[PDB]
Amino acid sequence: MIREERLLKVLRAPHVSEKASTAMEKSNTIVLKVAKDATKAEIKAAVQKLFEVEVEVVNTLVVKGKVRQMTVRSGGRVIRTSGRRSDWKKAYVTLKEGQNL
Amino acid sequence: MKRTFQPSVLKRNRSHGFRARMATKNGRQVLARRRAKGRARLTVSK
Amino acid sequence: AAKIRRDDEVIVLTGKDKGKRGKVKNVLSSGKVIVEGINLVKKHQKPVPALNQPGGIVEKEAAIQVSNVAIFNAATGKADRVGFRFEDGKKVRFFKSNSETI
Amino acid sequence: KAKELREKSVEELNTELLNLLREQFNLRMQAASGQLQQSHLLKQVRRDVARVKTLLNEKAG
Amino acid sequence: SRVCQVTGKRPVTGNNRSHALNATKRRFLPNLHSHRFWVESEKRFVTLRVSAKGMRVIDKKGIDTVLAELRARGEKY
Amino acid sequence: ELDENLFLAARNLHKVDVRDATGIDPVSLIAFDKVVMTADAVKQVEEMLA
RNA sequence: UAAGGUGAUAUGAACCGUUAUAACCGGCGAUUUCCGAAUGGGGAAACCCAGUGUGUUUCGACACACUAUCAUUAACUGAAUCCAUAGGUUAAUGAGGCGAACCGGGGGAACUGAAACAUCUAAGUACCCCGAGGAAAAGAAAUCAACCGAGAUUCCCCCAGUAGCGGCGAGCGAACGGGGAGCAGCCCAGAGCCUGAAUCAGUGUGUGUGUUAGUGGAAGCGUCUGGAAAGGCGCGCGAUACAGGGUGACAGCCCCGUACACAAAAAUGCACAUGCUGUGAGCUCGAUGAGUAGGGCGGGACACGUGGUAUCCUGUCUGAAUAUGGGGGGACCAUCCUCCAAGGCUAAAUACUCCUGACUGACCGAUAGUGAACCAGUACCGUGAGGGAAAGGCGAAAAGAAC
Repeated sequence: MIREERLLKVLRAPHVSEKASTAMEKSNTIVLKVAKDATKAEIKAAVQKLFEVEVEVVNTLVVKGKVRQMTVRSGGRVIRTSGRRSDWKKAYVTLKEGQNL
Repeated sequence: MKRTFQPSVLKRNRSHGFRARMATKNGRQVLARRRAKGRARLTVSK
Repeated sequence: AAKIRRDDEVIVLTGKDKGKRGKVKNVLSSGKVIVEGINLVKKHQKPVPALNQPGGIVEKEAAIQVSNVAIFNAATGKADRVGFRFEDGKKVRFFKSNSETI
Repeated sequence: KAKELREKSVEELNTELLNLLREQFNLRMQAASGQLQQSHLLKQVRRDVARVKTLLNEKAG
Repeated sequence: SRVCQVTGKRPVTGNNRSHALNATKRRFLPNLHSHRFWVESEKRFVTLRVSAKGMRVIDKKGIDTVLAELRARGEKY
Repeated sequence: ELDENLFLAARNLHKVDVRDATGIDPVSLIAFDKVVMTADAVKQVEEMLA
């Protein structure tokens, strides 16, 4: 069985978008950001425990980060820097009949 | 016309990859030289 | 081991404000201080409605070098140098010209 | 903080750790949802958790 | 490799010299042979790769002494 | 002789040099405006220079 | 150690702190994902898949530990085959990989020079490979010398571009002896008598001295020019401190320092002094390193190219004497001189600098100095090995231009 500390780790944030809002209002589906190494069983247990709702099924995907470019000044001189935003995991959690936040 | 570079990731890794460099002592010497130079990318492995 | 703290009455030694006195407001880590109403500059404040307002031209204290100010004795009425000594196992500052603790 | 934490026992330290982890999760949800004007609480709870399990690891021999 | 297990003789390098004294690198090889030696004490045959010089040494010292020497050096037979 | 009292008192004066009559060198004799020698130093310098 | 802080970007936000448990600095701990020798198996580095135990469970499952190979040792069991070996399983200990030069060893060029070129040179150099240490190697005369004597190795200066070697060409190039740095010699091949008999390594305490944070440090004002004074002028003061750096122009006395004098909970280096642990002392009798020295054949090393060729090493074939014996003294013999091979160990003087601290420079100053003063082994180029840049300066202060 999954320990409670793991469950308190795996849930990162609710994900806000019009796709997420439409999913909630159509299919009773909750979209979250989760830890990149969280399995579907872990997400199911975490939602069922920390949110006190009953979960039907979890769908997950990994989002690759984009390249972001911005400048940093280093000793009276602006230099252009480039780097990639970190990947993250998105969970589509379908609720049986409960209401969430 | 067909040009010389005809990419293929599998062939690239099997020829010049990290595990291919580590398999022989000459390839291990290639890696040591690149570490001594301070190369940001040791191999084609990505 | 600083010789200049916050509520120190200092006197400016150099730089178009000689003889003016004021309290130290901040001690910057770069060896500079903000002294109340001495090193005044006119800032052309750009408008930012998010937090500030139209801006206008404002007057602020600019930082001045710590080497450019001296602790004010207020007993001799002159600038003074400050040394360190131990009293009851506590480091204290004293005026060098007077040997009195600050 | 480490003093009265050291006064507690292993089982009390585990209860404290669990409470801190729940508090951390609640703060994370608040921060994500746009609440939590007091951003400084995140670092506070993070350092409290580190302290608690430092004490826990030093109790176990 | 081409090493005698008793004396340790191994290939050495030298020069081929012609009548005009042209020097080309060459190799001198030991006179290596594989021989089954009868060990009276152990009632068995031990096979060693030995040079003819090593075989003379075994004749002089006896097989048990040289086997003890090989064990001391850690050589496997 | 080398007097440590004299040596220490002259360190911080930059146009004064105290020497040992065996540490004299050609440049320092020309460089300074005046050269002061004690009589013992004079005899020692004679001995060195024969 | 502290009145300031939450690294740069950085403004802000939300906060922490003000004798003391904010921050910062040092010692010792804790945590330390994944890959990588990578080691449970695999693999196209940073990923895929397990087995066995222990524990937990809400029966969905979860957590933790172990499981590479080789070497050595031990236990168990165990083929042909009777005993037995080989083999197998399991334990314990060790190794493995990386790293700049210096060091020892195994292999080892060519260009070039010879005004061509093959002997010769370049050169045992470049390079490849193995192994180690803080140094390594060598080292205690089967050495020289010369009828007198020295007394182990190593390194420096001479001897000396000498004697010699040499298609006697190009070129290579010593020793003897002298001056210095440094300087201890020991053990086994063996028994008795005495017997831990100091010795040398390891460990534990004590002292001393360093290292890893720190503390105190001593003295200047007026006036002129000026945006600003540290400059000019005037009058003072410190100095075991006038090294250096900063501050609105050039400061001994404004600041940080400097001379000088102090400092350590803790961890450590080096010296000593002790406690214990193995160690062995001293004496008398002995013994004195054999497929070895030497030889024939082929090579190599010696300054020495086979030459009249001493000496050393050995791939191959042989092969002594063994202390009234043996080696060497530049073919060889005789005298007489000197030494004792075929077993080992051994500090210092010597070589180097990936790295740390301090200091110095008739060294550079942005096309220079490192390729790189700058977010450079980067951008970019190449399948890859690999190649490889250009790019510093507002101002004292952003006061960096409200309207």
